[PDB]
Amino acid sequence: AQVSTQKTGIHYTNINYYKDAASNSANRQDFTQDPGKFTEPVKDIMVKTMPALN
Amino acid sequence: AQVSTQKTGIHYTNINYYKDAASNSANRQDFTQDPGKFTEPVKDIMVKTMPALN
Amino acid sequence: AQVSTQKTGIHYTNINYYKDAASNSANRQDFTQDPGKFTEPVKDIMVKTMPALN
Amino acid sequence: SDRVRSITLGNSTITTQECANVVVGYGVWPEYLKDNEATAEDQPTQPDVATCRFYTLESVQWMKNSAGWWWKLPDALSQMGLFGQNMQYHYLGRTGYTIHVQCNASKFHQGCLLVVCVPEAEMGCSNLNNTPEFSELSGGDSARMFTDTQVGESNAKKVQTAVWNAGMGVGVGNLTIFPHQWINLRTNNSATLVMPYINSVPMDNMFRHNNLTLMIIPFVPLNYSEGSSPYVPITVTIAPMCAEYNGLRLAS
Amino acid sequence: GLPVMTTPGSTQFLTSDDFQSPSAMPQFDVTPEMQIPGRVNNLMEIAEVDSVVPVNNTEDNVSSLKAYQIPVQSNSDNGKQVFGFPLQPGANNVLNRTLLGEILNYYTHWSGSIKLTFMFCGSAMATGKFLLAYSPPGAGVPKNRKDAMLGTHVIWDVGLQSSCVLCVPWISQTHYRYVVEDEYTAAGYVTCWYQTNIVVPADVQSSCDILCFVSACNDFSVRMLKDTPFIRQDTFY
Amino acid sequence: GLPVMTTPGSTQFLTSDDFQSPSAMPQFDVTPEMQIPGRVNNLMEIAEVDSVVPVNNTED
Amino acid sequence: GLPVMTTPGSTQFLTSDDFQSPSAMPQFDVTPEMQIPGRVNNLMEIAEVDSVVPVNNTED
Amino acid sequence: ARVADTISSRPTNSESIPALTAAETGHTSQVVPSDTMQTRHVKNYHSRSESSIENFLCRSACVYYATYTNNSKKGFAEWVINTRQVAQLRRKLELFTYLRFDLELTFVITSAQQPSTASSVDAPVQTHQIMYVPPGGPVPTKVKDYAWQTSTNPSVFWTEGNAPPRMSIPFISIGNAYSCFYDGWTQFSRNGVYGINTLNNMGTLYMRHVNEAGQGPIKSTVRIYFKPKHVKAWVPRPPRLCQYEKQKNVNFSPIGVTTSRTDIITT
Amino acid sequence: ARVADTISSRPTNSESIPALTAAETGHTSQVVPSDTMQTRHVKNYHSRSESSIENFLCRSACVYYATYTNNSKKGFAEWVINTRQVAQLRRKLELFTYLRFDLELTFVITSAQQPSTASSVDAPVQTHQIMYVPPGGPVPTKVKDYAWQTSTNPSVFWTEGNAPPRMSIPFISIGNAYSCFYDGWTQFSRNGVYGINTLNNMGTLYMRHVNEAGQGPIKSTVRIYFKPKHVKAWVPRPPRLCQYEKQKNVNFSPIGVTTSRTDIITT
Amino acid sequence: ARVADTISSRPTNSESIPALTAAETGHTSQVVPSDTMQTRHVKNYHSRSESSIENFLCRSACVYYATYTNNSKKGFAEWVINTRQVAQLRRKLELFTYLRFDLELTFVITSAQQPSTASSVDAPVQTHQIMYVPPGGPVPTKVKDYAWQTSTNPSVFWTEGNAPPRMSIPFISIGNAYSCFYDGWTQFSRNGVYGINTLNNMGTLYMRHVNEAGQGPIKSTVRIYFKPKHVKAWVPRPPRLCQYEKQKNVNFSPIGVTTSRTDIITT
Ligand SMILES: CCCCCCCCCCCCCCCC(=O)O
Ligand SMILES: CCCCCCCCCCCCCCCC(=O)O
Ligand SMILES: CCCCCCCCCCCCCCCC(=O)O
Repeated sequence: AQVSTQKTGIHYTNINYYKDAASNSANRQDFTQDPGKFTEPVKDIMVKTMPALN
Repeated sequence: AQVSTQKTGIHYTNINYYKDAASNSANRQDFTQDPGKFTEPVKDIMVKTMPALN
Repeated sequence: AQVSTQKTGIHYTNINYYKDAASNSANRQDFTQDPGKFTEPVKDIMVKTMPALN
Repeated sequence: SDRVRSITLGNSTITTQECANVVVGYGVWPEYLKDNEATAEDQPTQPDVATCRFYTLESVQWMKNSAGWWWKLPDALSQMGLFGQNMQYHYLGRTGYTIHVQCNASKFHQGCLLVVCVPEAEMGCSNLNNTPEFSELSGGDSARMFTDTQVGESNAKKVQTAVWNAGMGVGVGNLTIFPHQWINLRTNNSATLVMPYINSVPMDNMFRHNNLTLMIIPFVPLNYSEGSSPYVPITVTIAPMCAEYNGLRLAS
Repeated sequence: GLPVMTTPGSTQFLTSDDFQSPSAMPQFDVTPEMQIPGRVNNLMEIAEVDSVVPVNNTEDNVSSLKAYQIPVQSNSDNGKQVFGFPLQPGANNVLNRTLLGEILNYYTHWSGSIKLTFMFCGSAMATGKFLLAYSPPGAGVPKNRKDAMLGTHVIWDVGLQSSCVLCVPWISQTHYRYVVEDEYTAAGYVTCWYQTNIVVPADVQSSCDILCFVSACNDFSVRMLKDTPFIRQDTFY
Repeated sequence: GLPVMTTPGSTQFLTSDDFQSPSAMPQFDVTPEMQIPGRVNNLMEIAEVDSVVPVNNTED
Repeated sequence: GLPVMTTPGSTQFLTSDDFQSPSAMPQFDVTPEMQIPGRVNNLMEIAEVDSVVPVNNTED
Repeated sequence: ARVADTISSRPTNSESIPALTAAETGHTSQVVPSDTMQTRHVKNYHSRSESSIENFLCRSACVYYATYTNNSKKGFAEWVINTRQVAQLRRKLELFTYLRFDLELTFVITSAQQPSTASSVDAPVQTHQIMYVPPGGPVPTKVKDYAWQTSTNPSVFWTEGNAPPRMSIPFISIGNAYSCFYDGWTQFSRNGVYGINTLNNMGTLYMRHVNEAGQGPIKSTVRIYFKPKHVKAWVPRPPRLCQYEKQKNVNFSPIGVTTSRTDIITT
Repeated sequence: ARVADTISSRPTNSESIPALTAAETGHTSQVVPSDTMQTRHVKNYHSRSESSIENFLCRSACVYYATYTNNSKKGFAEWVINTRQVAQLRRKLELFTYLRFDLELTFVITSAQQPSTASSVDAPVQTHQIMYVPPGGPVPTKVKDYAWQTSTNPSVFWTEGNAPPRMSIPFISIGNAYSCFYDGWTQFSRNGVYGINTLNNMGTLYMRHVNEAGQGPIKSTVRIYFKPKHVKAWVPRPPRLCQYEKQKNVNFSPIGVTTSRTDIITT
Repeated sequence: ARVADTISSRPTNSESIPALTAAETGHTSQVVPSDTMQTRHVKNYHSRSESSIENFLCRSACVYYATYTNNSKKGFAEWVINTRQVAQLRRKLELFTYLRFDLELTFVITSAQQPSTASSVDAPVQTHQIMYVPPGGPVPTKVKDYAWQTSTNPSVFWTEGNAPPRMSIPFISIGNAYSCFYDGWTQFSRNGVYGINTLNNMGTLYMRHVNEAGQGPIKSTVRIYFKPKHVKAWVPRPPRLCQYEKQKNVNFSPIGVTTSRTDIITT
């Protein structure tokens, strides 16, 4: 039995009943961010206060 | 599992099953009173046995 | 969870699910006797082997 | 002696020799906005001596056949000094208030007034289909008055100003659930209420929303004998408290 | 396949149930809470606030502010009655519509004491003394000041302090009382008489007025929530 | 979704059952108990009290 | 035979529910995962990228 | 709750008199049969578990049944709640003077087809609503009424073909116990209503169809069942001899104490 | 939540005046009845548990009911979500100025047979769909429409003859609390709409039959029930005296404060 | 997943230039509004929980619906499994290039009565069978066929009037992810089929009545719902502007980028 944290703005219990991992519920609580691979895909890093081209 | 006190004039058990806190049951046992903010909203405190105006 | 004794001529388990004490099951196992308040409601006690009036 | 007060705010002072206590809102004193409740993210303006001072509105005459008066509170101070100039250049704002109603008469007069402060006092119309237009709902530091009769349905956009329904469809005797005081000419001379900021949002626009209403209703009418002074005025004095603004733009 | 067995009370909709239900919008971020002044936790904090009582109905003062004023004169005799009404806080039309009498019309049982505050809104040179009495049931209504002084009374002397409180105690054979009108659970009568006269100087008006207030003590409680009979509907708005 | 299976005896009303049911008036304060004289706990205390017997029926 | 009682909301299809269901192909071996470049975890990473704005609509 | 067992005894010749007593004292004799004759030792294993007040009264009993028709102007049913219209539960509860219990309520709803005149009559599943109005509230006057909004009155909904509806009721009273008998009036002048009708104020129960009359009338019938739980009882009472005649009072016609036989020595 | 108990008292002759006060301060007197008369010690066991905001508001109340017909061109129902078309829930929620709660939604669906003309009418079990569209999305224009694909709008399906459908809704708002009263306009020029209609934007709810019209028309009716959970409340308010007339505003006709009696001394 | 909070700032006069940048590098500027103006400290409690890929895609969406008649020669339905016949799920899945998820499948089955000619038509409860054939197996050619023996093909049975049937499907693929777009052919000679039809091989789904045609025809309709679970996504993509025209390819008719206005300074 897994005890998790129950998103608010208190806990709950979860037991798995079936033998296959495709039978479980949705994840719904995997909050992970990596915006840098789309917004800054450059080779040399760029400091904000410095000019872009020297 | 939460064990609470079961209002009389004896305990009971409660488990949460869902991931959101809006899915729980009602509170129904939060007894709190503060009548002074409506009945005595004055600046200087007034003793009962003393006169109101001196 | 309450474990009781299960009347015979072996145990069982009982959990309460609701918040009010009027929602429980019946008692059914409160065996108490006091027949003396109806059969001998006299002031001075009466021994069986002695006569009633002296 | 509890009968004397002295209130000092900016360059103005009120002195009273015959008074009841001071009613403080819902037990809360006015204060500035905290960092946990803020949503607008630029720096606010706090003038704090040029706006937080006593402004006096006009005076009304208490007659014998007098029914009541009301004021919408962030609207009478819309042309008063530097308070009404910050409202025109900014988009947001929050304010607490201090109200001082004052009326004096001799020991040979009688009468009683109820001075309440109603948050979100939405009013009704005399024609059952429309809503009242802006010129009847409020005035620029001038009282709108109730009447002892009922406004007919032949008018289109006018407020229903029957006193015993208080303009809102409720009982007038139950208005004492709001923070209030009484003025009894037998014993009292003034009334002082301190109100904090009450809204469902941390800041609001002060030109599309009136969030307070001050009503003065005579329960016992004014009476005197022959020879006494027939002219009795009522004067209201309001001071903003802990005011701040956000969102500079053009003058509107 | 765990073996189960379904009991009576299945697939029913009881409107006062206490269950969990699945959310229709999963993983929602609500707006954070703010400190708004004036939070109500119990309905008894509303009922413990004074409210003006319309003792002066009299068939033409109900569409006026004159229903709240109690007339007081200077008499040529002694021992006259000012007002009087039975103590029924949810069925009598005097205390029906007040702030205490509207919370009671949502419930069925009530229990506790009741405060009654009287204010003299006259001139500052007028005097007077009054008698504020309460009579438990069993007999009728008192018709004299001699009969009304035998109950629970207070003598009010009008001076600089302009208010007085008559605290109606809880005298009952049971623990609770019915809100609707019921002769088994009656509560009695509240009257008011002249103790002395209203003596006034020259060039002062003789006719004064008295206001009345009502609230509840700190032992008041209610029970058995129901609907109110004070609203109608015919079609949807 | 726990897998369950319903047995015979479901959706029946046996008049001497022993179950729990949801309350229709939640959070009710009952009147406190009082000491009334003469509490009956068993029906055999009633049957152990003397009673006059009509041995003389005889049709009139 | 455990005694149970069914509540409202039974035998309904709410399209945003979160339950378990039995698998139709038991003991299946999925293809192992590969490192593909450019994984999206949140939709806000897409919205934080510049995009050219058509300010010059003007009917033609 | 085992009963007492038998004690062995011997022949006696003594001064002690267990059989002689005096019934004039209002005191029932406490003699066992091992005082009047020679007995053997017998271990009793019998129990008094089935005669308790918790076991005697905690069974379901029918109290009322009412009917209401679909295709009818003002077709709905009402009932003022009491326990004095049936003869079997009234005799069980009136063995005591004061009672105090919780309640369990169960409804049994049926339906029947009325002789309509149209062809191809086929109706969907019926839904019923049962509303409880505490004393003082607003009552329905017809079927399409605003009073069925049930904002604070408790009600229940049920679709035909399932388990019967059930709910619990706590000890709702103004006094400290329910009273089966009241020897007094409701007025202080001792006029008018005399008896148990001065204490009965429990509310009214309303019943209706939620569906519309499609193409054929339908007549339904509800049945109400009471079941006391957590019972306390005080001051027992003789059982009723005569037959009940009314509901509000205890009026009767006199009857003999038993049935007769032909002689005093007839076995 | 026990109430305060009574304290015994003695005869007094002193300078302290509990009964004399001044109501001009806006301050309710805090006198107990053990200050004006001689009392005894009484232990109170009463509780204020049934008058809490969590107990006063957490009951199911009907807010709307709408109908839609099977054999009809464009036969479906819509409703813009508000709490101002019924008279009993509107008076309960308008005792406060600001409210904040979660929600519980329940639907009650019935059906009725319409007077068709064919012989041997026999229809299978009916299935209904209830769709929720947040403000800004696409709306259905007919029954066979692409907008019922419910790719991201939440919907529910239900077959007739089961338990009613139920779901939960969190505190969906833009501000920090719901507002029952709004004293202002929506335009900065102070024209047009004045009142609570400037804050109401909650969406629309759609209802339809999923089956096809086989051989006979069928008219259904849904009923919607609201139940607030996890309630907070601020700034209480006097109750409404006059009767409600419209939905968008607070317009009324004036009425007296109470009903009348014949004298001031009439008991 | 809390968002970043605001930092207080001061008036500056310096060499650092946050506002000046170069967008020619393909690099989005990382300026916050506390660099261009004076701000206050604000603690943000907002979360990005509702915009995750697990929350954006895990909802049920209709993909197909088909009909089949009882009283018909060869009355049964088939469907080749794809996600490109609906317009709302196709636009949501084509924001990415590669996807990988599990599946949840739900069916909604209704029925309707057809205009028969006999009298006293009364049919029992209907039972349906839904069969899944992986590519390469034997397919049914009629209703009474040997291919419905379902010895190793998974199938499901369902009786009308209950909860809808539901089952789970794992990530069934030959590659490492599903592909929404394929820029290539299926032949090495670069002829014939070009596009996403070269990768679609998922099977066929069959539907039939298990009962017999008793005395009246019955027309049923099934509806299929998809719900992706355990989602991973790669390489985002611009959303579709034009309307979809076919299923196999991405052919369109050209359209403007937005709608027009009357001037460049029109507000
Ligand atoms: C749908 C909810 C229905 C609620 C029904 C509540 C019925 C109240 C029960 C009252 C018990 C009556 C006991 C006998 C009274 C007496 O003997 O004086
Ligand atoms: C099938 C899902 C249905 C979803 C229904 C969601 C309805 C939203 C509820 C809004 C609450 C309205 C509260 C009152 C608003 C106000 O007073 O201003
Ligand atoms: C009764 C059992 C039914 C079994 C149904 C299995 C259906 C297989 C699902 C295939 C997922 C298709 C995903 C999209 C394919 C693609 O985009 O190329």
